[PDB]
Amino acid sequence: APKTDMDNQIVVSDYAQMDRVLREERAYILNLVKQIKKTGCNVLLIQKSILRDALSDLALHFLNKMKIMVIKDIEREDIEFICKTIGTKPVAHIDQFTADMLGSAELAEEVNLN
Amino acid sequence: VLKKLDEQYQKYKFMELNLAQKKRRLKGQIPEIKQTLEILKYMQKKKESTNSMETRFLLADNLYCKASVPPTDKMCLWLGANVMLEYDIDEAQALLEKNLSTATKNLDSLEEDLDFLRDQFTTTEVNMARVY
Amino acid sequence: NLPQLEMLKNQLDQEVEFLSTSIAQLKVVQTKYVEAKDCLNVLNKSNEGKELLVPLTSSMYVPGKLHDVEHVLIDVGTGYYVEKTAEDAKDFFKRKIDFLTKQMEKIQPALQEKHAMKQAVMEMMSQ
Amino acid sequence: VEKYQQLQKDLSKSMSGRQKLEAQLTENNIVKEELALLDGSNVVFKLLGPVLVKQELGEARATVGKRLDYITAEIKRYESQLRDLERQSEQQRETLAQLQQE
Amino acid sequence: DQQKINKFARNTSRITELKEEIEVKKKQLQNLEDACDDIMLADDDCLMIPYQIGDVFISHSQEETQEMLEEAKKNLQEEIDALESRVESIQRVLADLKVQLYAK
Amino acid sequence: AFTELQAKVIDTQQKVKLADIQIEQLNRTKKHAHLTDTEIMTLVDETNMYEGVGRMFILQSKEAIHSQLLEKQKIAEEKIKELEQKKSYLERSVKEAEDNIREMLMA
Amino acid sequence: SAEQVIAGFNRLRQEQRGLASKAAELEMELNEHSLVIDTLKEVDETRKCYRMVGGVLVERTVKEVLPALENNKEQIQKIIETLTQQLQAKGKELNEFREKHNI
Repeated sequence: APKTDMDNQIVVSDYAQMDRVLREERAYILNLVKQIKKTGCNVLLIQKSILRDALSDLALHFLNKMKIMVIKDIEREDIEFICKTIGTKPVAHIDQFTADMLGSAELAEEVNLN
Repeated sequence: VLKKLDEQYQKYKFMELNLAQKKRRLKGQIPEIKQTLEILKYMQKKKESTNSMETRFLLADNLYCKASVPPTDKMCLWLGANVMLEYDIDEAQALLEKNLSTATKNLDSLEEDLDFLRDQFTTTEVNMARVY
Repeated sequence: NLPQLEMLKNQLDQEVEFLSTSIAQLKVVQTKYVEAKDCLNVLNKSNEGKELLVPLTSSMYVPGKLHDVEHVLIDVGTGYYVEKTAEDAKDFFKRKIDFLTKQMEKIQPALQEKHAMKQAVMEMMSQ
Repeated sequence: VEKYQQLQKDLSKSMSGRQKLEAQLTENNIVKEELALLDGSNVVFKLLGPVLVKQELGEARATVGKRLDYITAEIKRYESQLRDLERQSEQQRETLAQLQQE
Repeated sequence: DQQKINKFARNTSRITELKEEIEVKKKQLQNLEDACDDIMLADDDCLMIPYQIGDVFISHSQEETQEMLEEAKKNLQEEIDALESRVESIQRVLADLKVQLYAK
Repeated sequence: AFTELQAKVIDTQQKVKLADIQIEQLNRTKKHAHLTDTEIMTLVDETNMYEGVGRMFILQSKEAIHSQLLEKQKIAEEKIKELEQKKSYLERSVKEAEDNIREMLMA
Repeated sequence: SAEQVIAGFNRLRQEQRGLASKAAELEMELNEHSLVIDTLKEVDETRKCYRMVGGVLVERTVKEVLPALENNKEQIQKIIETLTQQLQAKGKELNEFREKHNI
């Protein structure tokens, strides 16, 4: 969830408010993560935690565990070559995040080999 | 005469204090018994054994202990009033579904009568402080 | 002279009972760390595979056979849950039995000055 | 005028809401020792909100640290709510009670 | 005396009587889903996520816990907009009693 | 003087009445312990008899109850002695210290 | 002198406070028993019946629990009115012994 002083949207200055803060901070970690597999994804291109504000691992772990292929912190110029050459269309946003603007990789593999 | 109002004053004092208790007793009971329906229904696998799932024993106020729930197929239900009965899978559902309807109905009539009751109490309460 | 020492005797008798109030409930919660410690014995001692009744919720109990006597709770956090060894819990129960017992003997001496000062207020009045 | 007492209420009301969670403040450090008094011998969970949630010992003191963040701050709230609400009460004694005499 | 005030005090009492109940409906649904707050961040569905039902639990993935909780939330949110119908109803009849008291 | 009187009388008062609820409960427990065994054994047969010191109630043998009520009624029989003695003797020092309170006050 | 003046109020402030909440405490058990005779007796009783206190649970016959339940509710209905009669008598001498202090 978008950053101010932290990676998540959680900044706790009160518990009476924290119960009240509990309510709406539960989504972003769930939704966009699930939205990845709601549209469905076998892969995920993600720019770097420096290139993108914060990447919740607690969200990305469940996002990984949804058995999408996450490349977290991936370089943009490969993404560029991914976008144009193999046709993974730009998603900068949820308005732009669909199953279609996703490239379809006849195979995608994390390779420790070679 | 002072004799007319104090009869209302003392009786409306006893009944307004009594009915609001059962009005509140019928108040808290409506969600509670219903939640126990659903808790039971979560636990019930109908035409099967209820509560075959995980459990943590409640030993006393400060303590839990992990265990496995599944019993012979019955559910003990807390009545109050120094009485509890055994209840089976449906016999738990039989009493429990039933008390949801009863506790729901008896409030508003007890409330609406209490509404005019304290309308009788406070109205009488005004004239008594006049004389004495 | 007399009424001024009357109402102050009246007020200090609340200080009597308020500390008498703060000690009394403190013994209950003491004993429910006992009662939790108490139930942990009967549980641990009995057996595995025999029926129980532990409260399901209001209006119901949930029965079942006992297993895992050693996995326990010591109430902590906000209601945060922990497991300990069954002997770890008894001590923490007893530790929480040991704690509340001292505030009792902390309250009673402060409960005493509320009597004597009250009586000292009465003493000038009566005498 | 009630502007004494509503404030005296606002005084007296949050006086306890402050001091209420010192118990769960203590309990959040108690579990941390219970997390220390275990090496993982007995798995720790969390109840705030109904369901049971498995928690790593690191996640545990992260949770009870959250649960310490679910406590410490609501204790810190009141001390200012003590003063004005007796004072502005006394200041409403210096206004509304002054409003009465004139 | 007057016959209005004791009836005039009836709607006022049922205002906050009914109005406050939405809070505990929120706070539960608020706190009921804290059970969801805790589960996806730490402890995902690689393990089991039990949904507490009374004294016993139903163990299942990250998902079914956020489901069986949602229905405990879902049933609770319906009475919110069902009660606010009667909550907002009781205040205006009070104002309707505020009209005819000034004459008597 | 009334300065020292309030401390002496309350201390010994809470010493004696301790041993009282200490002794009298043991007898009443024992006396009430006779009831539950007669309550279960009145049934011709029962498949469920639960024992607990709290909101947990576990299935256990009816034979284990009488022996659990054996030493219990034996220990409750043992403790009463000094619990009468700590009541009987410590009853003295509270009233003896409470005597000069009102009578010197009434005078 | 002023001794019973300070005692009488203090006596009647303590016990009437103590007997203030004892009147309706049974009346909720009255409500609880009037509830159970309405809720429990409405469902069938063929079932093994329990008398429960905090510590221990007793196994009982379906018949044997009946003399315990309603006699309590009647024991409830009986002594709620008499203790309340004793409260109003305290309130008179309490106010009697309060005014001498607040004079």
